[PDB]
Amino acid sequence: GKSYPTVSADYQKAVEKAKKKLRGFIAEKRCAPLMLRLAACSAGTFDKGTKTGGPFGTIKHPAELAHSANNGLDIAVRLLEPLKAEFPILSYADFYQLAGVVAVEVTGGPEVPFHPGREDKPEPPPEGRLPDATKGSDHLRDVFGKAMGLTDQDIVALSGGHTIGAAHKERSGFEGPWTSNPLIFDNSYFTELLSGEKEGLLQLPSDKALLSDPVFRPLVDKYAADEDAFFADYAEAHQKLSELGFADA
Amino acid sequence: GKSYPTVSADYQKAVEKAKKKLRGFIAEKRCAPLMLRLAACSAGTFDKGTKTGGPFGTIKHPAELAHSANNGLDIAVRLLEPLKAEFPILSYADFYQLAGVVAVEVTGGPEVPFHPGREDKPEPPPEGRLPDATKGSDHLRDVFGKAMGLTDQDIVALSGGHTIGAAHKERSGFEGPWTSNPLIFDNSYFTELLSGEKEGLLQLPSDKALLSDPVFRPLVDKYAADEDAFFADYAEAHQKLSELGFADA
Ligand code: HEM
Ligand code: HEM
Ligand SMILES: [K+]
Ligand SMILES: [K+]
Repeated sequence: GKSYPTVSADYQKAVEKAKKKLRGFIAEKRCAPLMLRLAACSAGTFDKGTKTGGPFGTIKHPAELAHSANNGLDIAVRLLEPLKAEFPILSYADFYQLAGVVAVEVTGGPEVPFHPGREDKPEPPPEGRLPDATKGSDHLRDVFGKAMGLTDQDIVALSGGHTIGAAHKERSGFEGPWTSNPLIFDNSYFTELLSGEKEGLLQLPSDKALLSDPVFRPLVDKYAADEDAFFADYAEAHQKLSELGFADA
Repeated sequence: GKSYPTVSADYQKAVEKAKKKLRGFIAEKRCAPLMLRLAACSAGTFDKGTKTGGPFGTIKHPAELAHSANNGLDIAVRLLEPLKAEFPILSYADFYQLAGVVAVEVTGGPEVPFHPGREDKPEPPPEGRLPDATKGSDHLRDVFGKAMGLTDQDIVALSGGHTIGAAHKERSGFEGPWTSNPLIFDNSYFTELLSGEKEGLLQLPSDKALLSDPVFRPLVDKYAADEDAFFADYAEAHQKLSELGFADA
């Protein structure tokens, strides 16, 4: 259902150059998980009914950075600003989604397709649309399904984004990595979720919700057994998330 | 641009009976200004672009009552609940707008036309759509015009709703009546606004903004000189406000 806009050759050349610069920067700075979180938090505010929010550059605004679910994302924005300044032709919206795609690639994940053309919008969405880590399956469906318009498959695959990174007690309050290799994009999130709590590792109530739901659980099992299947479904879901409200809602 | 819904004869009979009961109750309780504020605060959250918010009964929800601009409105809702219970067939949305229309009538104001059929909606709008008393004309146009879809004339006439009632230092922080006769609906709001600050009386910065704007000021002058003209424009504006998002946005 997507009809992608035309951008100039110069715009396309900037996308390609920025992609390379983002690879080197993100790898050197060890900030792939923070950048994936920035991209997801940016996109996840989309509401299909009103066609408001979504990946349109608003996360750089102090008002959106101040949302409790976005604690620490001011660091991500600050980290990217010098590189963004080398690409004035690119929208912030495109730049942040490109950073998210690169974060997945540089950690060894799938190559998520990227299409340019998002425009920077003036007004941030209201606070409270991002998912609550303390809630369960009904809540996940309210946020990813009723608001964003994504599928149950997308919910499980995207939850696998937690295969990289960690929570911080000073940000959310939760603490620690989901996996033993938090800079490696693999299916270990699902294998750890299945094996139960392990010292040093994290499971949010929202992660655990996937285990007890009749639709989510078979997907968790599938992804734990088959990393290729996880990668395929992940790439599909990340692309959709990154394009919410864009080139047709 | 309105196409009003059909309601049953029993619904119409309840509207008429509730109107009478609201007259007696509001007059006896001396709460007309509080009820006019309840109706206006309910309706003023409408956003024409997204077709969200508006006079759809959500003001009774704890979450909307908790909005800072709605301080004290929990009292208004509590006051009306026993009477509302005598009319189970009526929507809360209709009931609160009817209370606002009656508040104006019983204090001697114009007879604002009323059409039933608003449905009670499940979700309150986000906080922050109601006007800020410390701001000026640009802000008033953003809220009443860009969001609600009302005219400059409507802004000045509706500001005259302050001809009844008072601010409270424990609610907004502002304090006192706009007029010497705060239970009498007349054009004195405009005459006091023009005459400058008077001890015992209140002018918000948002009221004062009407004085210096090239479009608003001639209307203030007109209403101060001609109460009949004020009543006509007020009735038109109140009707529009009470029907935002209803029977065609
Ligand atoms: C499914 C609902 C989700 C919930 C409830 C949730 C919640 C959280 C929480 C509480 C944190 C910890 C923040 C901190 O304390 O630093 C976090 C981190 C993170 N999230 Fe999610 N999230 C969800 C979905 C997603 C999605 C869809 C993605 C991307 C596909 C994602 C990517 C990440 C990453 C990469 C981190 C680590 C950040 C870092 O290492 O600094 N999350 N998430
Ligand atoms: C134009 C932008 C407006 C602003 C900035 C504004 C602001 C305020 C504030 C700060 C208060 C004091 C609340 C308190 O401390 O108790 C108040 C009270 C009140 N407002 Fe407005 N208001 C506006 C428009 C309206 C409109 C359109 C109406 C109805 C037509 C209205 C009707 C009232 C009434 C009747 C009161 C008195 C409530 C009482 O006596 O308890 N206002 N308003
Ligand atoms: K991992
Ligand atoms: K008066």
